[PDB]
This record gives sequence, structure tokens and C-alpha cells, in this order.
Amino acid sequence: RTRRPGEPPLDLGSIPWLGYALDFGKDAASFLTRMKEKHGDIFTILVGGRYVTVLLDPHSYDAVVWEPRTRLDFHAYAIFLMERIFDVQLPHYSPSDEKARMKLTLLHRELQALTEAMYTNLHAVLLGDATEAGSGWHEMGLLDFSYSFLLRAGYLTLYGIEALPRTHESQAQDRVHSADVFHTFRQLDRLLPKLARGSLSVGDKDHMCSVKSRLWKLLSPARLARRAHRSKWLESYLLHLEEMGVSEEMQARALVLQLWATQGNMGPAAFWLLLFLLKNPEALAAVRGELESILWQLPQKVLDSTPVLDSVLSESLRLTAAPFITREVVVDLAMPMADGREFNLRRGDRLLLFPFLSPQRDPEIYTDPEVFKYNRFLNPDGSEKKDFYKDGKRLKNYNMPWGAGHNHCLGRSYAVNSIKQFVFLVLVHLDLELINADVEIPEFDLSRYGFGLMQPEHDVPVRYRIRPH
Ligand code: HEM
Ligand SMILES: CCCCCCCCO[C@@H]1O[C@H](CO)[C@@H](O)[C@H](O)[C@H]1O
Ligand SMILES: Nc1cc(N2CCCCC2)nc(N)[n+]1[O-]
Repeated sequence: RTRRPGEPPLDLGSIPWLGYALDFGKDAASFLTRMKEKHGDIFTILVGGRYVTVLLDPHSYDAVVWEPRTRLDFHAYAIFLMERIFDVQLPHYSPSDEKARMKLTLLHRELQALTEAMYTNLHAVLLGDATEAGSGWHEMGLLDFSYSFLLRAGYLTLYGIEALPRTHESQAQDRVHSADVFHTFRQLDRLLPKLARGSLSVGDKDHMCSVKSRLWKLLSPARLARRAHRSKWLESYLLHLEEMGVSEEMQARALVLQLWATQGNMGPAAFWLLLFLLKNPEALAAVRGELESILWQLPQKVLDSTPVLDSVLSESLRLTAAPFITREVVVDLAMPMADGREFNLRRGDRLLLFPFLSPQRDPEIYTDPEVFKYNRFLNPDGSEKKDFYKDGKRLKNYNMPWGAGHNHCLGRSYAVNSIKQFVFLVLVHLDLELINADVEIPEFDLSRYGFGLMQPEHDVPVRYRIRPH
């Protein structure tokens, strides 16, 4: 490939066809940071036979993310995930249509219904497990801890419970069942990045197929039909699939895709948040102080009146949420930059924006971006800090864990509420400690850049107990 007039800087690397496939795959953030240093805020790279133009000027993001599908296609990842990763085939499939239908089931009123059920399920699973284990300290990995309880509760909230009214045995059954779902799901979640790259070994392939087969059985419509207090989201989705004449077996596959889609981020998000608090005594004291003040007067103020916790969650996501925002270039076109520049992109190129690098870890926007500063999103007077700058201009987009434009989180309020509820339960109802107070924060699994929340390369040992009194 030879650069044409008005195109971004072009960097093909050394290896024919593959280009920077290895570098990008191994550690996308480090690789792209170097490319930014070399080329500036926009550049084109060869990666695995594809030409990818990377845009890293956060002021220029807004234009891109709202472009019509006639210019920049925002359906490609959804199709790839549905058909190529989760093995789902739907008739007349349109990601926009599916998204619009889901929105209608996730309006403010319904998200508030989910929030109420979520607290009940978080409480039931957390205190249920803790009660079964008994009053002592119990040792666990913090990710296993956070991901298990959030996913199990999220599953019970969206997909329903064993019985209503709730009984001792039905709740116990949901603890065992949800644990099975989680343990099976985690095997898929660990293998997903390798599946996406097509790098599974013969043995890995058999493992993934076995896990998929089990999950498809567990979340079959026949199994789900008997469950109580199913979410409107689920009921509507099932009705939609039925109306399209989708088989119950294919519905199962679609439902497993949704399990990963909706539950693959909250647990990891909470893991990092709790870890940051445990490693930063002042931050932890501020959060506990805020929550205890509310307790002394789920108390509704925990959701609507936790300014310190809001900053903490924003700060944790700033450091750890790393989704790619991608588009396929549909036609040869000119893309405007915020500074007045214009760059030509070619039909068939991929466009990649990476908020993790900028704005989120941009040292011109945030002072010491690598550091967890619990009050980064607080003004001195305690009000929310919303004013961040780059290149002499106020940023519209400064922290983007929920996406932007056409592809943004439809469950944000519920996701935020769920994480807050979990943190409240853990910090107020439990004692929670690092085994080693001096343990260093683990590196990311660097191969997972682009999906959403990062996961740690290894877990962090903690211990918890029910608060003695
Ligand atoms: C911390 C947790 C979460 C984060 C950071 C997050 C972030 C995101 C992002 C970045 C997208 C855009 C995806 C893309 O098109 O590339 C998205 C989409 C979406 N999210 Fe979330 N999300 C979270 C949790 C949830 C939860 C708990 C729900 C509901 C239970 C939810 C519902 C949705 C829906 C329905 C979409 C649109 C899917 C589609 O395009 O068909 N999210 N989210
Ligand atoms: C790299 C995995 C993180 C998710 C990125 C979502 C946007 C593109 O998703 C996929 O990425 C693959 C590898 O780059 C490409 O080969 C596929 O064509 C593309 O659909
Ligand atoms: N982060 C994501 C991603 C996601 N996807 C659905 C399929 C298309 C892009 C990824 N769905 C949901 N619910 N969340 O929360």
C-alpha cells in the first residue's frame, strides 16, 4: 500500500500482510502510545491484512461516533460477536433494530425495577454464601469474589429466580444454580480473546465447545420458562425471538450471548474499584465515611447521594475500561479534525478510536493519569468536576467507559446502581482485607484490550467476614 494525498501518515511495519498484528495483539495500548509519539493523533497501520486508521484526538471523536452507517459502519463488531464468537444466526438480522428494541425495555422506569431486584439478589447471594460458610474469616481472590457475586445477582435479576414468594430452599437453590452458571461462564470468558483471534488449540476448542454446550443447556428457554420475576428485558427479547420463528436452541445461544454482553463488565469493574480502595486508605476512609453517614441518616441515598463514591467509580473506570470504538469505512471519505484539518480514509479501511489512551490516560488532560486519585472528579467544594481541557479547549468527552454516539451503554444507570449496591454491602456489612497490605496491583491481561473492562493477569488474595456486630 502506498499513501495517497490527504491521507494520514502510513506505517506498514516490516512483516508483509501481517504488519503489526503481533504488536497490536500483545499490548494494544503500549503499541498505540508509541505510534502516537511517532506519528501524532492520527495514523494508519497495517494489522493482519487490514488497514486501520487510529484516531486519538478526543476533540475529534464526536464527529466520528455519530456518522451515519452510509459513511461509517457501526454494525461490524456486533455481527462478528453474534455470528462468529457466540455462534448465533438470526433471520433478517440488524444490530440497529435489536438495539432499538432493547432500548424500549430498558427505559428509566424498567431500570429502576431491575435496581430493586438487584439489591435483593446481591444481598441474598452474598449473605447466603457468607452464612453457609459461617462467621469466621474466609479467603478468596478479590476478582473471584467481585465477579461471582455481581454476575450471579445480575443473572438472577435479568433471568429470574427459582420461586416467588421466596423460600429458604428456593434461595439456596438459586445460590447453587447461579454458582454453576458463573463457574461455567468464567471458562468461556477466559477463552473468549483467543477464540476472537482464532488462536485456540485443538484442546482449547474442545473445552470451549463443551462450555458453550453446557451454557446453551442452562439458559434454554425451556429451563427459563419456569423461573419467577423475569425481567421485562428478557420477556420482551424471548417474545421477539419467538415472533421471528427462532428455534429454542438458537434462542439459547442468543441468551448466552446476552449473558456475556450484560454481565462481562460489572464484576471486573467492581474488582478494580475495591482494589483501588484497599490500596488507598484515605480513599477507603472517604467512601466508608460517606456510606456510614447515610446509614446513620437499601437506603435510597446510597444511589442518589454518594458524590464521593461517584468520583471513585468514575476514576476506577477511567483507569480500567478499555473498549475499542471501531467503524468500517463504507466509502472513500474525508474525516474532519477538531483543529480544522481533514483526512482522507479509504473504503474498506477500519477506523479505531481508543478512549483508554486519550482522553482517559492522556497526561495533558489528567495530572498523573496512571495514578488512582479518588477525588479526581471532585471540585474543592465537593461538587462534581466536569471541566477538563486539552489544546486550549474544553473537552466534551473526557472519560468514556460507556462508549459514545451510536454505540453507547443502554444499561448505564443499572450498571452504576449495581456496582454501588455491591460496594455498599461489602464496605458496610462486611470486613474485607488484603492478605498482604503491600501487595502490588496486578498487571492487566494485556491481550484483552478492546473488549471493555480489563481483567487482571492474576487475582489478589483477600479475606472477608460478616461484620461480627
Ligand atoms: C460497568 C459495566 C458496563 C459497561 C462499562 C458497559 C459499557 C458498554 C459499552 C461500551 C457499550 C457499547 C458496545 C458497543 O457497541 O461496542 C454498551 C452497550 C450496551 N450495554 Fe453496557 N456496559 C456495562 C454494563 C451493562 C449492563 C449491566 C447492562 C444491562 C443489564 C448493559 C446494557 C447494554 C446494552 C443493551 C447495550 C447495547 C447492545 C447492542 O448494541 O445491542 N450494559 N455497554
Ligand atoms: C481485538 C479484539 C477486541 C474487540 C475489537 C472490536 C472491533 C473489531 O472486532 C473484530 O476485531 C478483529 C481483530 O482485530 C478483526 O479481525 C475482526 O474483523 C473484527 O470484527
Ligand atoms: N459493554 C457491552 C457490550 C455489548 N455488546 C453487545 C453486542 C455488540 C457490542 C458488544 N453489550 C452490552 N450489554 N454491554 O454492556
